[PDB]
Parts: sequence; structure tokens; C-alpha cells
Amino acid sequence: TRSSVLADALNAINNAEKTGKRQVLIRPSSKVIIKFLQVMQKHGYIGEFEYIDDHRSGKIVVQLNGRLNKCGVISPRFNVKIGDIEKWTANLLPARQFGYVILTTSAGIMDHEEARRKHVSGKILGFVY
Amino acid sequence: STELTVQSERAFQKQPHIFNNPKVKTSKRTKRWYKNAGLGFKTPKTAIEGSYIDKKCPFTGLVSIRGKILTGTVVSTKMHRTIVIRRAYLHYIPKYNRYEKRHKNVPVHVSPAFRVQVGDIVTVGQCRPISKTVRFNVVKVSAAAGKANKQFAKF
Amino acid sequence: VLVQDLLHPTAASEARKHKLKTLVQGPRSYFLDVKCPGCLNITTVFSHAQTAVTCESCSTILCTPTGGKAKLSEGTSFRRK
Amino acid sequence: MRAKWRKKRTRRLKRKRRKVRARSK
Amino acid sequence: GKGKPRGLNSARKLRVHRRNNRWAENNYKKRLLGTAFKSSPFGGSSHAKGIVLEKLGIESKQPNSAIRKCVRVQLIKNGKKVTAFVPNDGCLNFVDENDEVLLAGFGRKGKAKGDIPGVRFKVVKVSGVSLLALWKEKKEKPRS
Amino acid sequence: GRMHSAGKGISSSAIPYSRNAPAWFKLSSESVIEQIVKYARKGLTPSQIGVLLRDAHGVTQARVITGNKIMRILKSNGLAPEIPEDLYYLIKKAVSVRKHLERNRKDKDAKFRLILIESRIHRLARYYRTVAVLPPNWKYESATASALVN
Amino acid sequence: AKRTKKVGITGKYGVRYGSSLRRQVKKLEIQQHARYDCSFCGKKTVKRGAAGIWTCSCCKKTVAGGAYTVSTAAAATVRSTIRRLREMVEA
RNA sequence: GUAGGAUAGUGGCCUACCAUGGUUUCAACGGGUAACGGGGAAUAAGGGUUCGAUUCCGGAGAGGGAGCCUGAGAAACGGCU
RNA sequence: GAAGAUGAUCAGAUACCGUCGUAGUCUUAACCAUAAACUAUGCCGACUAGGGAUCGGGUGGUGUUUUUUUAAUGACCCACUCGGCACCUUACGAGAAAUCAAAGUCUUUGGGUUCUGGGGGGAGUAUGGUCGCAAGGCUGAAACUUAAAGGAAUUGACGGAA
Ligand SMILES: [Mg+2]
Ligand SMILES: [Mg+2]
Ligand SMILES: [Mg+2]
Ligand SMILES: [Mg+2]
Ligand SMILES: [Mg+2]
Ligand SMILES: [Mg+2]
Ligand SMILES: [Mg+2]
Ligand SMILES: [Mg+2]
Ligand SMILES: [Mg+2]
Ligand SMILES: [Mg+2]
Ligand SMILES: [Mg+2]
Ligand SMILES: [Mg+2]
Ligand SMILES: [Mg+2]
Ligand SMILES: [Mg+2]
Ligand SMILES: [Mg+2]
Ligand SMILES: [Mg+2]
Ligand SMILES: [Mg+2]
Ligand SMILES: [Mg+2]
Ligand SMILES: [Mg+2]
Ligand SMILES: [Mg+2]
Ligand SMILES: [Mg+2]
Ligand SMILES: [Mg+2]
Ligand SMILES: [Mg+2]
Ligand SMILES: [Mg+2]
Ligand SMILES: [Mg+2]
Ligand SMILES: [Mg+2]
Ligand SMILES: [Mg+2]
Ligand SMILES: [Mg+2]
Repeated sequence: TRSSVLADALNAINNAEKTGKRQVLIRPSSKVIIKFLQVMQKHGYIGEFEYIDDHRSGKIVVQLNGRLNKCGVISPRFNVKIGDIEKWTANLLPARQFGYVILTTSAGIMDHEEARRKHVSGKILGFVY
Repeated sequence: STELTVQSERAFQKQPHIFNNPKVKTSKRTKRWYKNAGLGFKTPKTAIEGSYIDKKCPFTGLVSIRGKILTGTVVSTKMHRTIVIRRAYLHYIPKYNRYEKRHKNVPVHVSPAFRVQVGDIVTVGQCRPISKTVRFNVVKVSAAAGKANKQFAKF
Repeated sequence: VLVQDLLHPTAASEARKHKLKTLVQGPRSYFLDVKCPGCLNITTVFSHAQTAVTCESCSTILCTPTGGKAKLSEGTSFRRK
Repeated sequence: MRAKWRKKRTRRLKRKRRKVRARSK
Repeated sequence: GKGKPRGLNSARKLRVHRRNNRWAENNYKKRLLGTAFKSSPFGGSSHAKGIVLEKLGIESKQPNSAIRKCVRVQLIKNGKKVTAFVPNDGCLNFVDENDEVLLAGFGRKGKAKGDIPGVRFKVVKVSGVSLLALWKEKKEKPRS
Repeated sequence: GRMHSAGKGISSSAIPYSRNAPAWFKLSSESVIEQIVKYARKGLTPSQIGVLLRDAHGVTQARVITGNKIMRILKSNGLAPEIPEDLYYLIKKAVSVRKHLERNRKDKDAKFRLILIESRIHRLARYYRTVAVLPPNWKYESATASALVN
Repeated sequence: AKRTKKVGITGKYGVRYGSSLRRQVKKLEIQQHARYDCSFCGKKTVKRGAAGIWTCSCCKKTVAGGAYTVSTAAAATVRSTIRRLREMVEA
């Protein structure tokens, strides 16, 4: 059954970005999906995304521009102390100069760089590069 | 607990060194000793006004609560003035970066100030060794509703 | 097509698609103001109406249930909604 | 050697082994 | 989902699954059954002294064609009979029947080496005076 | 998809976007409610009340037109049955299959389907006992069930 | 409790007579001692009364039957066959 | 559980009378250990794998068991029976 | 038609072939619990590519057939749609390849979960337990031995293959 709507959303985004589409459609559009997409959009990996409100769970149409290589989900959401964020970045990211590991942190869903600037850590969601 | 046969044993059940003087009739009937257990644990009015004895009670008995203050789900009220609680937790295996469900069964003395049943969340507090396996008293019972008011039959 | 408008798909496409697989899922069914040849009163009958619907005053079957839409029977007249 | 017939050979060896084991026991 | 469980609370299933599939290795199975002490004539040890019983000449395996010049050695610490290769040119002239040799293993942790069938040990010393040193010219073998 | 089958069918209702609806409705919410209560006095399951309201009358959704669901209206009017509707309709099927099986003892797939139906009953009854709709230690004993559902 | 694992009614025979023979007699001593339902009053009160006789304790009615069952399969086949031939003859 | 005894003292530690409990697939109980536990050690991308009788800490033992004397402290063995 | 009988042939004495024929094949009551039980491809879920054909259901044609002056229902045609057994083209991708719309979305490695494998033999053997009336089924080693066993494809050779 459907166990991770963020994994389904990010799989749809990867599969459309691989085949070169400029847009996806994502069902069923959680808050974690919206915040993850807002981080990706803030860092420039997607364009505008628009939330269709049907009265059940929502859909999202994301405008993929061209600049995404691999957005993914680290499932399970591992507990991540502040000392081993850098193991996760060294494992998941292609280089030290770009790419972001998205963390669910009690200061909000955020990437690892402004998890480090706020000196906060927590569960891992996934990555974008 | 003002009823159900306090003197049910071969010995006279009384609080030690508490004297009921028969020559001078006391203004309050059958003088009772109680205490606050400390740590914000309210002495129940059943403990204050009851007739039970329970020398291992944390409020009317001779034990003191000191040390760990644990919390657990009652799984067995099948003893006399002793319950078994389940302290379920999660153990972290650092190889797999994952946890495993574990549990520990803690036998706890329960006062007859408290009426407990299987399913109640109780707060227990460490005392001196009460028996071979019991080192804790129930100091608080944390199940008031328990979703057990709407199960009964209707018309 | 590699680039398309997913927020505003064409009405011909949305009328082709399944009722669950549109942009917002809604029903393709409808209701009918149905009158008998005999009685003057009006009955509101579902399109896919599952039931031998009669009037309150009539003794007459208005629709007969089928696999999909109910078959409006016996020369009765209908209007949508 | 077909594996089917080697299996049947070892199955007959099973019967002889348990026959002599029940003979001794 | 690539086989294995992934969830955060699924560490017992992963740990016991690794513990169960860990037995299919040669070394873990051998080390936890303790077969080096139950079997494998040198009881977990590197070397063992024994007493030569008879000089053997083992036919080498095909396609090689030679006589391998071993000895039958009864170990002091077990009483187990092994076959030990006397590992240079000559050197069977150096041993005897009925004297004390030190044996080592033969390179392959069991697993009889090369064209020698069923010989998995070798003679390092005879009478405590070291076959290589006897073979070069370096030492003289004691008469008793 | 189809917990006791291999079917993958999507055959559901697609209720509309309008949560207040449908602007040709000229009957009142209390008239809809007393029609619901009248149908339950006749003895109708909430599914049968809803289908009759939908087809004979114009009541598209009773949740939309009133403020309440049909089973909630029946509970407020004192007409809730002793076991829930889908569980009762599962126990009815199970006792019909068992009555069939006592004659046709050779019916191996009716035996199999009976196991499926009881498994479904026990899962549903377990849910109802945790959400406290059914009493605790309510058991489908499959010997008294024929009188449980008459 | 469960007094015996598998002998059942043939635990009275002890270790004697052979296991196959005691199984064969167990499957028929269950059959000849079972209470059967009456075809006349519906109560499960039919008992055997010197093989071939099956008497209901209510309503006192006695039916001829098999030696250990009320209706053997050959007799039920005969009943169906005679029903079929009678329906063919009188129609 | 109650009461006593005993102890330096809690306690089924033991006794007397009651109750029938207590642990377990979250692995109890049993079997093996060529197992003393730990600080630690070897190998080092990261994670790990293996070792730790051994200089520090804690335990246990003085050929095997048991019992005790003296003493603040021992069930001591370069003390006794 | 196992077994068994018999007739021929064959170097040895092709067991193939011919004629019989018990058990069996069928059925009732009880057992067994295995198959190359195969799609050698666990189950749930999402996405990624074009196509036509078909099965079941649904929807729409001022379509054909029942031409009877604006000709019910079935059958058929066309277009959609959901669900299914599959199929054709391509290789985005995957793979050691054969090939695969899944065996893809995997070193850019994490959707959920169960089971299994760890070089070839020894060996599905020994022993223990348990199930069975038995046959056997489930569970299931070790000593020892060994440098390959194997998978896919290429060239050749060979075929009582074309
Ligand atoms: Mg006590
Ligand atoms: Mg589905
Ligand atoms: Mg299921
Ligand atoms: Mg005392
Ligand atoms: Mg005491
Ligand atoms: Mg006692
Ligand atoms: Mg030791
Ligand atoms: Mg490495
Ligand atoms: Mg250690
Ligand atoms: Mg140490
Ligand atoms: Mg040692
Ligand atoms: Mg020390
Ligand atoms: Mg000592
Ligand atoms: Mg010594
Ligand atoms: Mg000693
Ligand atoms: Mg002194
Ligand atoms: Mg001593
Ligand atoms: Mg000394
Ligand atoms: Mg000393
Ligand atoms: Mg199999
Ligand atoms: Mg298979
Ligand atoms: Mg399954
Ligand atoms: Mg299709
Ligand atoms: Mg192997
Ligand atoms: Mg097996
Ligand atoms: Mg066996
Ligand atoms: Mg093969
Ligand atoms: Mg090959």
C-alpha cells in the first residue's frame, strides 16, 4: 500500500526530469511534500509549483526547469545527530560544493546548510542535487 | 477503603506506635497516621480516610519513595497488593542505525488507596526492597477515562 | 508531448477521462425532473438510479435500474437537474 | 547418472539403512 | 523494496537475519562450531611434534609423475596419525623411522597442496635440528 | 487492492467538489432528517436509506444536505443497531455459507471462502472493539451467529 | 481431558487384536453407537437396536437400516434409483 | 500477603499460616563457550569485523568441597577443623 | 495399463515394438502433501512509451441491421473509459548476455514487507525431533574431498537434423 507520499512525489519528479518533461503531477500532496518542494524551489531546483485543491488530499503540478539531477527520499527517516550530518552529505551528495540533504528538524524542514547555521539537527528526509 | 475486613490476618493489623487511648475518647475516631510521599505526589483521600493498614504503603506505611520514578502499563493485578507493570522501550543497535522494541516486567507493590486494573498507566517510585522482586510502590494512577464509558449496551 | 498545461487541460480531454482520473474528481451523473403522462407532479430521479422509482401519488414505475444509467420507462418526460 | 535415478538409488539405500537399524534396535 | 526490511524499529529482524545468514560462510561456521578443536589434527595450533612411524612414498596426482616422499607421523598431543611431506631434495635420508619431527601446516589451512594427495602437513624439524639447516649443510643431526 | 482477492478494480463513487449543494434542492434539512428517521422506523440500513433518498428524492449527500451522516442521525434518534451494518452483513454471509456447507460438505471452495469471510469478520470486529463500537471481548463464535443476525 | 490420543472407543480392547483391526472396528463402533436424527420427528434420538434396527426414543418409531449406519450408500442409491424409475413409470 | 526468626540491616533470607502466582516468540527455561567483565587492542574511506588470560578498575580463587576461630574488617587458606 | 506373461529382433542378448493383463485408472469415507506445483519471475503501492487486437462492464453517436410516412430491445460499427489474459515496435533505461514495459525508475545505490542463496561435491546424506498405516513429508549437519563446477553468447567441428 502507499507508505510514503514524499517518496512517490519525488519518484514522479525524478521520472519526469529524466525524460525531460517540464512539469509533473503529484498525488497526494502532503505538507512535507510542500515544504520539501519549497526548499528545492528556494535553491533553484524546481520552478513554480501549484497545489490543486480537490477536497480529498490535494495534487501538485511542479514546473521542473532543467536543473535537477536526483531528488530522493532517505526512508526510514533516520535520526541524525549534528555530528553525523557530514556522513550523510558525504554519502548522498556528489560534491562538497553543491547539493543539499534535507532534514526534518524541530526548527522546520530544512537543508543541511541552514541546519548547520541554526545549529539544529534531527530526522533525515532526503536530498536534492 | 473503610471496609472489607481489615483484621483478616492472625495478627492485629495496626500502624505501629500509633496509640488509640480508650480512657480519653478522641475527637476524631480511630486516629490515623499518614504522610505526603514527596515529589509532588498527592496523598489520596482514600489513604487519609481509609481503614486499611498496608505497612508497605507509601503514604500510610513505613516505606519511603526515593530513587527512580518510573511509569508503566499494568499487565497483572493478580497478586494481593502487588502488580506487575510493563515498561516497554526501544533499544538502539548502532550497526543498523535502527531500534528494536523491548520490554521489562517490573513487579510493584500497590496500596489499597489505589484501585488499579490491567491497562492502567501507573507511576511507580523506588523504595527499599519490599519482597524478593518488588522494589517499587505505586504512587500515582494515570488512567481516568480509559475509553471505557461508551462500550455499554443501548436500547 | 514533453511540455503541456496540466493546470488547464482542455475540456474535450477532461470529458474523455475517467471520473476519478480528471484534475479534480467529480461525478458524471446527474438528476432529472421526471413527470408521468398521467400525474402532474414532478419526481427527482437519479441518472444511475438503482431503484424502481415511483411517485408518491403514482403507482407507476418511473425508471428501471440497469448496469449503468437507469432506463426512464413508459413515455415519461424528463428534464436535467 | 540421471538425478532422478540416483535419488531412487539413495531412497533404496534409506530403506536398507533403516531396515538394518531397526534390526539392531 | 529491495528485499530486507528498512524501518527504524526493524533492527531485530535485520540483526537475527544477519546472524542466520552468517553461518553460510566457511570461517564463521568453522570458528563457531569450533571444528579446529574437535577435528583437524593440530587442535587449533600451528605446529605439532610427532613420532615418525613409516616412510611413505606417495604417488603424485595426474598429470604429474613423481614419488612424493612423505612420512606417517603419530602426534604426541593427540595420538592422531597424519601424513607429512619431507619438503626438499633428499631429506628423507635425514629423518629415520621412529624419531621425533616437528610438523607445520602446508600453506592452505587444511586443503592438501599441489599434486600430493591427502598430505596437508610438512616436516619442519627432525630431532629438533631443522631440515632446512640439515639440508644446506648447516647443522649435523644428533645421534640420540 | 481487494484484500482477499487479486482484483485491482477502481469502482467508487466520486462525490462532487461542492460540500454545500446542490441549489436546486428545495426541501429542508429537518424534512430530510424525518424522512431518514421514517425509513429507519421501516427498518432500513443506512445504505438503503441513502440509496432511497438519492434516487426517489433529490438528496444527493445527506452529509451535505443535513449536517450529519446517516448513521449519526440514526444514533442521535436512537436507531443504531447492536452490531454495525457492514459487520452484520458479513456475519449474514458467513452463516449462509456455513448453512450451505453443512449440506455440501464436499464444497472445498465454499470452505475456503468461509475462511476468507471469517477472517474479514475478525479484522472488522477487532477494529470495532478498539474503537469501542462493539463491547470488549465481543467474539464471533460461529455457532451462535445465526441467532446473532437471525 | 483427552484421555486417549487415537484409539478412542477401542481403548477397551487394550493392546490386543492388531492396530489395523482396532482402527477398522473403531470407525464402525463410532458409527453404530452414534445418535442419528429421526426422519419423522427431527430429534437426534435414533439408536441401534440389534443391527438393522434403528429405533427413535421419541415417537418410538423403528426403521430398518444398515448394520452400523441408518442409511448405507447402496440403499440411498437404491432409493434414488427407485424414485427415478417410479417418476419415469407414473409419468 | 501477614506475623515471627535471623541479620549489621532490606528482603522468601528462613520459618508458620494463607493466596496461586512469577517468566516466555520483544526468545523465557535449557545446552555450549577452546567466556572472567570493563578501560582497551588489531584493521582503519565511512559503516564495520575480530581480539581483550595480560601492567589500571571490579569480581572470583588458593588442590576440591564444606565448616569456623580471632578481629573493625575473613567464611582468610605464607589461619584452624 | 506399472508388475507379470508371451511373440519377435539384437554382438552383448536395444527395456524400444506386437498381443494379453494384475494393481491402477472411476467413485464413496479417510489418509498423503509432493511435481519442470514454471511465468524456473513472492505480495502491496507509485511513476516512466508508442500501438493495435481481444474479454467483461459502463458512457456517447440524430451510425448499420430489423427501410414501416420522424423504423423498441438484441447483434454489429465508431470513439472514449475502467478492469483483465496477452501481444507487436523501440531501448529511454536495465542486464554477463539471452533478453525484459518490467527483469526499468540501482555506485545519482533507501516506497513497505515476507521468504531464500553464499564455490563444486559429500548431501537433501547421517543423526535427532515431528507428522504418516506405510511410502515417505517437514527440519537437517559434519568429517572428508576438490580448482573449478556453472551461466550466456561467439567461431569451428560433428549430427542415424532440415
Ligand atoms: Mg513478606
Ligand atoms: Mg488501486
Ligand atoms: Mg493480505
Ligand atoms: Mg519483628
Ligand atoms: Mg518481615
Ligand atoms: Mg514456608
Ligand atoms: Mg574459563
Ligand atoms: Mg571497505
Ligand atoms: Mg574482557
Ligand atoms: Mg581482561
Ligand atoms: Mg585460560
Ligand atoms: Mg586484578
Ligand atoms: Mg579469598
Ligand atoms: Mg597447583
Ligand atoms: Mg583449598
Ligand atoms: Mg587486627
Ligand atoms: Mg579457605
Ligand atoms: Mg603459598
Ligand atoms: Mg594471601
Ligand atoms: Mg518443492
Ligand atoms: Mg520454484
Ligand atoms: Mg502474501
Ligand atoms: Mg486496457
Ligand atoms: Mg556451497
Ligand atoms: Mg528438506
Ligand atoms: Mg530421520
Ligand atoms: Mg541448471
Ligand atoms: Mg552454456
